[PDB]
Amino acid sequence: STLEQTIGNTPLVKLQRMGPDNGSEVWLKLEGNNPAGSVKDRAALSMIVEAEKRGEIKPGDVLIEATSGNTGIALAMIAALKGYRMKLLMPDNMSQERRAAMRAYGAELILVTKEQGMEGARDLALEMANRGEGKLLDQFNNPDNPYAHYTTTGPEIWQQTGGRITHFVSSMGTTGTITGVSRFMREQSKPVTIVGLQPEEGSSIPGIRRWPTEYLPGIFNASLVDEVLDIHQRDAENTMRELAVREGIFCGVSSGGAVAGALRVAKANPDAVVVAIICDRGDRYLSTGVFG
Amino acid sequence: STLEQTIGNTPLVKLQRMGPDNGSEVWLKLEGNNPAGSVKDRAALSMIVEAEKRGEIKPGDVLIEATSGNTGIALAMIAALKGYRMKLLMPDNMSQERRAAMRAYGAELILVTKEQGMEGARDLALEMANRGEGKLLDQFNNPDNPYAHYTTTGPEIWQQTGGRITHFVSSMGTTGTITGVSRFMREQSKPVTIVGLQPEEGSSIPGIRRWPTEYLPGIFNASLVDEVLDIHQRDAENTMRELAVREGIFCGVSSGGAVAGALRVAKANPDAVVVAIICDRGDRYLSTGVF
Ligand SMILES: *Cc1c(COP(=O)(O)O)cnc(C)c1O
Ligand SMILES: *Cc1c(COP(=O)(O)O)cnc(C)c1O
Repeated sequence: STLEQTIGNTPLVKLQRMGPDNGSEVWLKLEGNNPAGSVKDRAALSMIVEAEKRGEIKPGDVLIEATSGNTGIALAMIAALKGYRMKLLMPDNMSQERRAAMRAYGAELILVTKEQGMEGARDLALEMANRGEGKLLDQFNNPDNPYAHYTTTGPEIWQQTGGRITHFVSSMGTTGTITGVSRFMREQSKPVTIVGLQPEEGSSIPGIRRWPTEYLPGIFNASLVDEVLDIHQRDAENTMRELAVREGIFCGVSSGGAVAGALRVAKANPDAVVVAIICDRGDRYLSTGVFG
Repeated sequence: STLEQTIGNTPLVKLQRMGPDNGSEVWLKLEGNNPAGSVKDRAALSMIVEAEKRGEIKPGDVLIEATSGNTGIALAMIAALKGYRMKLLMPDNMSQERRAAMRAYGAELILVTKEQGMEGARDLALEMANRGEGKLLDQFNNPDNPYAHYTTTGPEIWQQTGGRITHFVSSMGTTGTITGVSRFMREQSKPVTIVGLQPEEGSSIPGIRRWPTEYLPGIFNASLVDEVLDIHQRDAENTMRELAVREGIFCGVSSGGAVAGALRVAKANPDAVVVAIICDRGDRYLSTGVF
């Protein structure tokens, strides 16, 4: 008990109804149990704590990041908790719902133009960190992001399955989760297939993105992901709805996708123990209408 | 784990910046850690599990309840989880955000008329049940509601504080939480002051209400609460906002009220160890603009 100690050690919960019934088990790592409601609390904690250890920041300082989803909420929370001033940059095209989740933790929101977009904010955010007016977290290139999953998430999944896990499935955003977990799994003796997932070409899945072969985050090791699968937006959205109704698991669209991918992996592997990451709870998705 | 095994054993976290600094401590029991995001998951599990123990219901059957908040979410979740078909009753006064939460777990919503409102929903709901149409849950009179807090919530708080708790503060809705934690606290060697909070005269705070001394839930025993302090709606709202900003605790309005109450108690009692229930996360409150 200190909000920090409530980060991680999330439940791992078996699917009881969905999926093939061919010997294969599919377990869900409920990252929505994190204080601020997503897997991001892990990387936000790690990045900040490790920066503190390196003398880079002290409670009074300002932190900076370009983002507007779970990362923003996570950082804003950790900032509120440890006493930092968060500054989050994003395009001026957001629901008052997303903005309010970040604002509630006291984070200052710097809007950018619809036209400089997400790419603009990463650039502006970089400019400010030169200037000395705050520490940039740089979630796509900061080793401490995947170090959080190497250190905690992976060991937890390994401990919670007694080493029986055979496949791991993660929807890829920054890729910290899959990188960090794969890294850990490679250190074990028995093998573990690592399956990443991204949206189909046309698809839009709020946590994640289709990465072109050059723009890849600097954290990513392509050799740590055994296999990459595409997820149609519609299958992720259906699987998400289904999860709530048939399993009691109320999660976001990426998580729907992760279970969809995990199910495809189970259909193709009889005695598998697949572990999928459920990134967040469904709560912050309700106003977008994707339930219905 | 199984989803029902993630109900309870919620964190208990100490206030670091807020509060008086006179030697007192305030600890927050984070009921938002429950799977469906509120303290209501505990009572929902209990009412359904004990109904199962008594053979009144069975995974195919249909459950009924008149509610429009956290209880509905909790029940719909347990129903989706265990195999039941929830039917939930309420006025057509409630927004899409509230309905959507319950509808998502696959619960049917019987909408009812603004007039014959909350009390009418309670009514219509009633006498679908002695038919065999479905098992009514009746969270206001069902002893299994406080039984959940008697066996889990209280014991957890006792264990988590190492017996050091002096005050327990709880915002009263069904009162299941305060009455269940009280029964447990009263069974213990040292005295623990039990502090119920209710909203002030004109104030409205989502999951709670001012109970007139004759409509009190049947589970409520006035002798188990040592004092009842009133909470102004503005103070609950300010404290809720302050918790997110100053502590990183993101919770609802009743939870803000809980903390405001617990701060009052700590201000006045120099070495108190107060625990306050944080009923839920702030997430479902965002679209009301209260943040
Ligand atoms: C961050 C995020 C992910 C992916 O996590 P990474 O560790 O960044 O790969 C997936 N879904 C949602 C909703 C997220 O916010
Ligand atoms: C149920 C509830 C309460 C009160 O808990 P009881 O055990 O019913 O007294 C307080 N706040 C909120 C938001 C609730 O849903």
